[PDB]
Amino acid sequence: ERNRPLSDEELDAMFPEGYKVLNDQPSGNLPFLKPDDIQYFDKLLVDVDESTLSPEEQKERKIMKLLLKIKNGTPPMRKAALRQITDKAREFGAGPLFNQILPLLMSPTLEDQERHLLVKVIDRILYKLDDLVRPYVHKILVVIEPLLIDEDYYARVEGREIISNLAKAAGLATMISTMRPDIDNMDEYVRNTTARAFAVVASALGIPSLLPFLKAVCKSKKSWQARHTGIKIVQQIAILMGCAILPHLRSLVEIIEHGLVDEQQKVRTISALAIAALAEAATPYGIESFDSVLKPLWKGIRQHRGKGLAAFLKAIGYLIPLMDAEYANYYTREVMLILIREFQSPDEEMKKIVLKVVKQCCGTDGVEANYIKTEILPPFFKHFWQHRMALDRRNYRQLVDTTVELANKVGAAEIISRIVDDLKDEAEQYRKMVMETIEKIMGNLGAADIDHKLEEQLIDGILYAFQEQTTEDSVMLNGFGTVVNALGKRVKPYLPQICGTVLWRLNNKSAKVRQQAADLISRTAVVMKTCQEEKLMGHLGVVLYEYLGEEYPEVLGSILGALKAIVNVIGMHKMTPPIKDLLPRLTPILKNRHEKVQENCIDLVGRIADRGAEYVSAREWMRICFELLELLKAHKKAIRRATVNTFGYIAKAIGPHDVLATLLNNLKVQERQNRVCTTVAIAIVAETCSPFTVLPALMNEYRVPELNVQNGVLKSLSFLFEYIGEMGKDYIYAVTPLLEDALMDRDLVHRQTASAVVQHMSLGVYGFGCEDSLNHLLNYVWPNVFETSPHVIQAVMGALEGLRVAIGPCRMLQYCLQGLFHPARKVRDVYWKIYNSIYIGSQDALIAHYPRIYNDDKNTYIRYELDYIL
Amino acid sequence: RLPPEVNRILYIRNLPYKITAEEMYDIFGKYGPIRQIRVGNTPETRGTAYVVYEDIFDAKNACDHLSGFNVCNRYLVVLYYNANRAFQKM
Amino acid sequence: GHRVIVSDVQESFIWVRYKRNENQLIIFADDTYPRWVTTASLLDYDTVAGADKFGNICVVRLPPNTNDEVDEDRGLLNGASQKAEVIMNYHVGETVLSLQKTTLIPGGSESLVYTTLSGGIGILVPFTSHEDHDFFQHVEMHLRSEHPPLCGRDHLSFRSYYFPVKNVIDGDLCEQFNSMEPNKQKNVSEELDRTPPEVSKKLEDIRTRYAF
Amino acid sequence: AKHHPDLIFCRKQAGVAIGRLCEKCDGKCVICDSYVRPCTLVRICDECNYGSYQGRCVICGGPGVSDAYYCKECTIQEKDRDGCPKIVNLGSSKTDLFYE
Amino acid sequence: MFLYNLTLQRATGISFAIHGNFSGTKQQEIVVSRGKILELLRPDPNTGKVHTLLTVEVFGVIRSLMAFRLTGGTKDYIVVGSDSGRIVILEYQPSKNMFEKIHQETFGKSGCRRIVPGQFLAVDPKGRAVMISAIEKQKLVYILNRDAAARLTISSPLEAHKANTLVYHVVGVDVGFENPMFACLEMDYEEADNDPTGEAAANTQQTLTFYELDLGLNHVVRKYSEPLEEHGNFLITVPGGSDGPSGVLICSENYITYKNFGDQPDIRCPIPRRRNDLDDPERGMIFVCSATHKTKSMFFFLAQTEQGDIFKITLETDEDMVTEIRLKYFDTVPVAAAMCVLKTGFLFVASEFGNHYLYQIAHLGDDDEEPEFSSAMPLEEGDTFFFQPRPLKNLVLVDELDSLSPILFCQIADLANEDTPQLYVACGRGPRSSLRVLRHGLE
Amino acid sequence: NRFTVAELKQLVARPDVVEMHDVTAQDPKLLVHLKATRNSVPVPRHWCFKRKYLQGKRGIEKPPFELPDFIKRTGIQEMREALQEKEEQKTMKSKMREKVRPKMGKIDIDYQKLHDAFFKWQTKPKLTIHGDLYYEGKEFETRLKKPGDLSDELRISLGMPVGPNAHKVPPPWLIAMQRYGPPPSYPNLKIPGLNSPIPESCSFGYHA
Amino acid sequence: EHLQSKYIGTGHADTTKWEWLVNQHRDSYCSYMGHFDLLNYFAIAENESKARVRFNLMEKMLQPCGPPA
RNA sequence: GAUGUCAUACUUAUC
Repeated sequence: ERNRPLSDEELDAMFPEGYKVLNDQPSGNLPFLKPDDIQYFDKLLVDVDESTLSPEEQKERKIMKLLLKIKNGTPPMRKAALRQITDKAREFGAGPLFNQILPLLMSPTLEDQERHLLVKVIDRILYKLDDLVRPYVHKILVVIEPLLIDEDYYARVEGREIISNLAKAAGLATMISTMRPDIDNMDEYVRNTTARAFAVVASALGIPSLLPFLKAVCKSKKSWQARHTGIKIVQQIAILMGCAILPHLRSLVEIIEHGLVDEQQKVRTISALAIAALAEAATPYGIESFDSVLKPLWKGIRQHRGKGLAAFLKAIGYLIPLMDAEYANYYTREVMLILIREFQSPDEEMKKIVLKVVKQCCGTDGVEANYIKTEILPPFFKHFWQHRMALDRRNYRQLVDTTVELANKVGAAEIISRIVDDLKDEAEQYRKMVMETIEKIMGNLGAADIDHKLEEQLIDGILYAFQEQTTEDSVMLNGFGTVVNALGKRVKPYLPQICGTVLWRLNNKSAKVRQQAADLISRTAVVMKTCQEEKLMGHLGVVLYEYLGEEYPEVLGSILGALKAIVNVIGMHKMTPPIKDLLPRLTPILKNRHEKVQENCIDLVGRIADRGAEYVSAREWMRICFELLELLKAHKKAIRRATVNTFGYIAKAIGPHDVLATLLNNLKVQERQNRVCTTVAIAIVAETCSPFTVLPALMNEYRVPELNVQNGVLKSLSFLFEYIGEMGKDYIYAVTPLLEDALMDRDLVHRQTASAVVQHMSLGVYGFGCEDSLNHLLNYVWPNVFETSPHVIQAVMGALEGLRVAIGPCRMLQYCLQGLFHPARKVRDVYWKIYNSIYIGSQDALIAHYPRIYNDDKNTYIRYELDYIL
Repeated sequence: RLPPEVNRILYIRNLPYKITAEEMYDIFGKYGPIRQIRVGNTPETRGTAYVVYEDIFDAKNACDHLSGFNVCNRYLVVLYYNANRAFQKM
Repeated sequence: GHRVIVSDVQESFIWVRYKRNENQLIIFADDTYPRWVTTASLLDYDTVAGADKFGNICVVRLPPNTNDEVDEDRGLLNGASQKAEVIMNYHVGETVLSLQKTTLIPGGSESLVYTTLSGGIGILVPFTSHEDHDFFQHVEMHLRSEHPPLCGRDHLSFRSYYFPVKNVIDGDLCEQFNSMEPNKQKNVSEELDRTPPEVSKKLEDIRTRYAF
Repeated sequence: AKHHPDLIFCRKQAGVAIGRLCEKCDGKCVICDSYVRPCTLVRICDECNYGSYQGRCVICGGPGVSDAYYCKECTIQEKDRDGCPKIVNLGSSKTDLFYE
Repeated sequence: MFLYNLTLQRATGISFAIHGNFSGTKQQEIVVSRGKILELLRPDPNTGKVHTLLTVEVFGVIRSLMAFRLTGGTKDYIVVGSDSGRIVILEYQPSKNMFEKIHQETFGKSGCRRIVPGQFLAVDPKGRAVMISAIEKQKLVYILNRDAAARLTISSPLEAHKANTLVYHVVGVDVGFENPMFACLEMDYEEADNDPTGEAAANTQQTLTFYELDLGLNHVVRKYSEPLEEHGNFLITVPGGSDGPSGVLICSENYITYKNFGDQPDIRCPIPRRRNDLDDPERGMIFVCSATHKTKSMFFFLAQTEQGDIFKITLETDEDMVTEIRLKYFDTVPVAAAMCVLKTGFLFVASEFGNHYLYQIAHLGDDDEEPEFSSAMPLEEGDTFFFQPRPLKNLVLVDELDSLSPILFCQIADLANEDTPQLYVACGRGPRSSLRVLRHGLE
Repeated sequence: NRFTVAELKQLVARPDVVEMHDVTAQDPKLLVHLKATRNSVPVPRHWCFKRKYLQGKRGIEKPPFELPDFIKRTGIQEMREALQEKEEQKTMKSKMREKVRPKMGKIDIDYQKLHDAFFKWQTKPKLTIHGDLYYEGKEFETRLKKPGDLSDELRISLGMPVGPNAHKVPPPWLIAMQRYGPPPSYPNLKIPGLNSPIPESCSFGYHA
Repeated sequence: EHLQSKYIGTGHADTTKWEWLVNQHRDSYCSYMGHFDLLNYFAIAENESKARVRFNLMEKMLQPCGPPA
């Protein structure tokens, strides 16, 4: 739809004047239905005509009709349909809702967004349908089963959350009764999905809640498929819950020790995988509970060869750090020959298991460095350092971790002398993996073991890897920066050879090469000040001041970041691109619509306002403060946090008299993320400078007849009070009539802003003797607790939590008095919530503030201990 | 995976009036084949242009690589095409 | 003098006015904060200092109107009409059983000596000028942040456990500046722009003038 | 956080593992989500930081950069004496924007 | 008005008292906690008096304090739990003359509530773990470790909470090179509060639950739970391992019960009361302290009842099991909160009401002419143990530290016709009450 | 099960706090004991309404803001009003031309005057007690007088100049008080000319 | 729901007066057992020591108001 | 005063 070609008339109709060229609709306003989805919405094309022929299930057709607004409708229409389905989930019932949601999600012509919307509708209708989806548990579990084994992590997390919500809503007996015929199924993928769902239900409902059922499923001797499914469920529960199965490790080990003894090799491999998952989950733990599991594992690893021997070797490598020093030394002396013999294995899974076990086999004492460098490192370099290992991510990350472990155990120089030959290869993935391994060796160990005969070769390999980059990955620049930080003063005959390559890469036909050169100059900017290189940095700054005319914005943002790094690494008033010829040069650069470039320009403007404010004639700052209001309303969450600091620095430099009027004039914009940012900038300007000078002006913005300007002024006052804290004791009497008049307004947003300002004044002036203004604010905020809005209720709860800590728990108990036994339940629930919040805030303070209760006929409630006096 | 705010057409604001069609075709055609380009020839619409591409992904890559491009002495901005915002003058 | 301060064991202390012509005693002043005070002590003609069994000590101050000419049915909230206010409240940790405003040393000033049930003895002295009180408050705010207690409890949350503190300066936190490290004392003196012997003399002069 | 009402914390037993924050949420609080006046660091639980979950962000969940800490309004209101403020489940937040 | 409150006289009524080598030398030192003040005294055997070396203000309500020594060390660290929700493990530095806080583990909120831990604090005799239990439905176990820079480190606190179960006391059983065990007298109040008939509250006696913290699984689980026929008031751990009968005896109203589980039976012994004293018409007598001592030969317990009769009890056991428990009335002492039996024959009794005493042990054991009783004696018709009152003959008073707590009334008067005024106050409770006049001058 | 209001008023010691809705609750005695406590605060009256306490002042006129004396004594309000009057007359071209070359020094009054108004000229507002709650009609109920004294508005409406001489300063209803006698509802009321001296009691009434 | 199960003594909208009175009595007993000043006052008011007062406060924790209704 | 469709505006330093 978005990539369909259009004619000339459709292109001409979408352009205004003044430019020179160089039935099928169901019931009216429903969205367009797919031709393959005319089966679930087949009853919507005809008219309803409700006249003595409308059963209850036709109302379920309306539950389909809102589904027609939920699948491919408008996002406000989808939000309205989701609200109508969540507000009427109990009245419509879970039966027809499940009967309409089950064939919709099981369609073979679905999409990712429709499946995500169906999962969101199933999760949103799961809170109101509690204890009612027990017959519909299997119909939801059969649809949520392939979602956990999906490729996307977000869909798997949503499926796990839906399975946890179904296990919390259906209890423990229904989930065990529904998944009981789903263990002995003929399909292996359905059995694995049922085992994963049972492991998720055991993780969401507790380990002893499903421990005897899993023990009975594992101890039953009827078929190998049920035992394999139980072992897979135990392995998934051990891999999902890391440190949660640590008190229940013995009960899992006693069930896992019964396996790996039958004639079936698949059940033995599943038991070995479950033992390896239990060893890797609780580590270092389970030393005494795994004493009866190593004796069959060593026999299975020494008597046979294959996938089961590789699983036993992986289990031994996972349980070897979980033992003592002598036990690991005895296990490592008898497993190194089996690891060296399995280095030439043609299988990829056995090679991955050997690469995973080699990282844990040499991680402590017992293994000498000479034998590991003589008989372990040449076969690991000849059998694992290939081109096919860099293709898969799991085969490359584990190999890089094993190389980092071998460099940390034996030595970094012996690995750097053998890994530098692959840096100038013809493969990009192998060169990136070698650069990542070199960066990990430079970050973990360092470059002190590298001599002068290898550092120049490593620098040449890093330059060849950076100069022959085809992708947009930042691994090579980070590796070069880590190598430069590890070198330090040893890269002194290397700065002209890097500068001649950085300057030649800035003039090219491509756009990513100049951005990569600017990123490499920014990453190597801190290595020039510590190496007594000031003329090269002054030349690079003068080059970057003129190289700001790159038409690519990704190169211009990198050049601005390199200029900011050069200004941070050097002096602000001692730069050959000085601040007098750079701050007017960046004033048209701040009006860019980019994300990273505008954020870098805002950071440079903030640095020039904080460190070089005496380099301007007090005129460009007042013009840049008007452009700072246009730098907000961006979906990046980085420029809006720096623009307030830049406005505060400009107000501290040029005086808080010109920026405050602009911040008050820009508060009336009627746009999201534009009024809160100006209020935060005004609060930062009041916190950086004197808060009294912005005190009457903040009292002036409430005088204008406008709701948005008054709400922005109240938010600015609340943010200034929250930024001040203990300094708000002198500005409480000036804000007390404004907070008294703002709480009596008809608008709920102004009342919530006044409650937030009262909460900030209570949390800031707590313990200063200002309880009279806090009580006067609480006496007006107490009728505001009966609101129906959740935001106003949260603001009233925050104001109550501030007044309980400021005015004392006794005043909070007196304000909440005679409301716990109230006849109206809508006020009694709020009073009970306020009493629970006051008890959670201060439980010991409610003893002395408790009221006197008379004794009853059968029970006594009079405190005779505190009533007596000596 | 693409946001619904992006489209095949992109608007440019505060453009130099002395720019020719070849420079605009070279600047817009760097990220992909450009289908059409219309420059403003009005005093009320000077400095703005509309570039429509053939591919949606190429138009998104062009709009991601044109916000704040280095041009002559003006602050040109690249934004997505909107039906309600383009007809604001009427 | 022509009045009674009836201290109740549960609610507060209530003031009653006695008439000369008649013989009635109608209460016209009470407190809204529950304290459950055990002992009490009169310092001025309007304010009254009391101490609770929980460990706190407060001072109820009369309003400046003080309408005592009441001849005699609803009040404000199930009580009297002239509700008194509190101007000072501090928690000491032990139940103060005796309090008396007197002079423990000749040539000094008046101070409230308090004896608790834990064997300790406290002395509350008012502030002469606002500058010395502001300096003592700044020294207490510096010592609460630079010298945390060994028990882990906050210094501001210790006196504000049951009743919140109001114009109460903890002398035990201010007197611990001479038993700390010299670098922290020099930093606290540079933060207040003074000398550590000068700060020690300013901390010891009030203790020598108010008590022994 | 306070923005998303569907976000729930772990509220488990906090150990000795200090919480970490990413570069996009550096300086912000865990409960109040404020970047002004930090008072006390955040204490993570044992299950929230184990293996690959060590050194991760408590709010977002990506790679950690700086140390996590609470503001003064949470330390004064005794909000730091509760359980571990680790976001485990993510509901209706940063999930539909990736698929669109 | 703005006032300032200073402390003229410090608190003298000590609430908690412990003993140990806090300085790190061969001599011992006493640590007293008066609720809001922590003091350190040096019981020097040359002069016999007590001299305070350090006094700090904790600015709170110290609920519990216990000194514990690590495995293979000389200095003992003090773990203190207060009204705040953080346990502080500190060590006394003789050079800087201050209590440097080594660690502070926060596991709850502030305020003296029933959910915040800090009320009961038990430590293992080996020095491997520390248990902090609240009044009801809250418990935690921290594992202390020794880092190779001679550093004391604290691990994550475990979870050992049990809902609807109140705890009256807690102690740590001795285990030589094994898992630490914490024994507590728990009481379930679910059936007593769910039954409105009122008969369920009469069969709700406490039960001794011993939880063994497993170091291999890194968790805390309840190992054993044995019911008791009487409501226990306090627990006293016995030294074991290579010493002898490792266990935890329980004290109750005229009852002392050794309930070492596994193989030893529960040996109960009534408390020997007075001969013909008219002080208990229908009431019993419970213990107030344990005061365990070991002079590298055997083990003894200097128990103190509600009257003040200090009794030295010694357990005569077999090589593996307990045979019988013997006790005898050692001497007469005032009622103290906690007693500290130090080395070289010294006993410090810090009375909560009155003055504190520090006596020297002259005749230890006293098993020569005293009519000592035993738990294996077939005595019927109640306790059948009438001990005669006698003055102090086995110990002699050496130091008498004066105190003023409890002070119920105090006045400032100048009735002595002096220049400086004097303060007339009260002290003591009951027979130990006295009127004390104090002046600013020196003795 | 649920008793009436008469039994709840006769059983409780304070029947004045008993309402009609408290008889159908789950605990009438506990609610009567909590409502008649010493420091308890009553429930607001908006819990039984249907306008959510914010739909009453819809068409009523209200002032925008009430500035205090310390904020109005600094000259910032008149400068802000002058800036708002000057900014309302500018067009879009005058607003766009002032963004590239702004004119500094908008008001530029003082720098220590605001600190002197916020620190030295600080005035305490009119606070209230914690028991005095707020309602919808609390801002308009300002009617909540003494025998023997008259206000200036009543003296201007009745035409009675208040003077020290008691010849015409008492109202002309004092002739009936002299002919008939003192009022029986106030025996302690003393009026000048009948039971009080005229030059001494110049307040035209005394309650002794 | 979960707040009453995690932190005991919070309460809900259907909380009776007997359970709230029992929770207040348990909180007062915990505050008397925790604070040394209240225990010293209870020991000076009676003739028993601190250990007997602590045992009497611990034995009264089980149903301090009586049987429920 | 409620219901169900549409529109406008507001809030939580949301992205």
